[PDB]
Amino acid sequence: SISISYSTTYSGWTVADYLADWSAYFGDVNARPGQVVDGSNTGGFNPGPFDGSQYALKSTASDAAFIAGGDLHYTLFSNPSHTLWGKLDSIALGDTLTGGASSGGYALDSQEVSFSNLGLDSPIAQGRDGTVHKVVYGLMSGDSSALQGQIDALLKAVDPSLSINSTFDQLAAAGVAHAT
Amino acid sequence: SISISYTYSGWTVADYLADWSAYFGDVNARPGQVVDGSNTGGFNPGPFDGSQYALKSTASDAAFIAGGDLHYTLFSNPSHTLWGKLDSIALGDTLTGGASSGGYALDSQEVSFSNLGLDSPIAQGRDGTVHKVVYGLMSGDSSALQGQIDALLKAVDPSLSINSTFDQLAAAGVAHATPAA
Ligand code: HEM
Ligand code: HEM
Repeated sequence: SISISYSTTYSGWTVADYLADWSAYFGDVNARPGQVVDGSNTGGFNPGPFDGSQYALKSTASDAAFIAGGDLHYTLFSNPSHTLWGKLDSIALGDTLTGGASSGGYALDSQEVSFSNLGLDSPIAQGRDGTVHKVVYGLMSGDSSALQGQIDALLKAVDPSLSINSTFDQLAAAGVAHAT
Repeated sequence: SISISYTYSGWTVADYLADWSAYFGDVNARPGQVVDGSNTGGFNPGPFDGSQYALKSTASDAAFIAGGDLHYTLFSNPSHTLWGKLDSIALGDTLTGGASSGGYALDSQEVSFSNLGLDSPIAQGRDGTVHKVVYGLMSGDSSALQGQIDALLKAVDPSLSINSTFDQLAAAGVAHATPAA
């Protein structure tokens, strides 16, 4: 079962509303006026250089960031070239990357929403057509549409009445979300 | 002006760069050689900017260091442009070290093209000169590199070219010697 944690800041928001906000902020700091862009520029694979238990990336337009967690691998120039594949267990979205290999992994300074126990598994054989690829490739430019479709399918698997249009409080009522 | 360093006394610039891109193209090019290279790569300290950009090869270990103030734009317009201060193209064979060591350095530094004065703005994009240099060398193609060296040693000496011996440039006060091991 997908498990979701969300800050109380978004208690009344739909999933699809929050992802639109995070994507807007990724594209433009002025989507959240008041914020300074000063996150120490880190990110990459942990441990890397091309495989890890996490892949993390922060916008350069803002300190919006994401952390993909699982068992991930990237092919570079090897056939299926430029494919991200493996197991995608979770996607955490928020503000500013901290940590890295030497602290036990990347974390977010402000973790806003986190989607976990995802069970996504894409094999190398599907190349860049794989789901894990599409999800994390979208997020690298702040495009949360591939992630959004996947959160939808997984919620409907828990309950065909839950969707990216359910608010986090409703998902919490459903036993799927947990407020933080 | 330019400064090179160099086993490579009789070689021309076009000669050494023909062999390296060959060994970068595959390990077949330098028979005897094997590959154990601890699979590095990246910006120092990165993710997308650094004082060095080291990149090992996949087929062999022929590998280059880019030295200076370098930047990669990713999705920032102009997208997927590497630009910045390209002050040296090291060109050794193995690309050891790291960011958390003191900088990248090849264990067998072969030829350091060392003061190139290449400086490209971001506004130029993929048409910039520092891009076409470093991206060429991403895959072996050292044509763009050689062209900029050709126009650089010609300001010091018009009769001198890239098809000239390595000692010819060192005897004129442009390069010195770095041994073998
Ligand atoms: C983290 C370290 C990474 C490095 C060093 C890297 C490097 C590169 C380079 C150098 C290219 C252009 C190569 C060329 O066309 O000559 C490229 C292309 C590409 N990369 Fe990566 N990449 C990385 C991570 C990723 C990740 C995580 C993804 C996907 C989630 C990704 C997806 C792609 C895609 C889709 C292309 C386009 C290839 C094409 O259009 O032919 N990259 N990458
Ligand atoms: C350092 C980490 C890097 C990452 C994460 C990365 C990632 C990517 C990605 C995701 C794409 C495809 C974007 C898309 O499909 O719309 C791409 C394309 C590209 N990358 Fe990068 N890259 C990296 C390093 C480099 C470097 C060092 C160079 C050049 C020296 C480079 C050159 C290119 C080029 C030229 C393209 C476009 C090729 C084309 O459109 O035909 N990349 N890269």
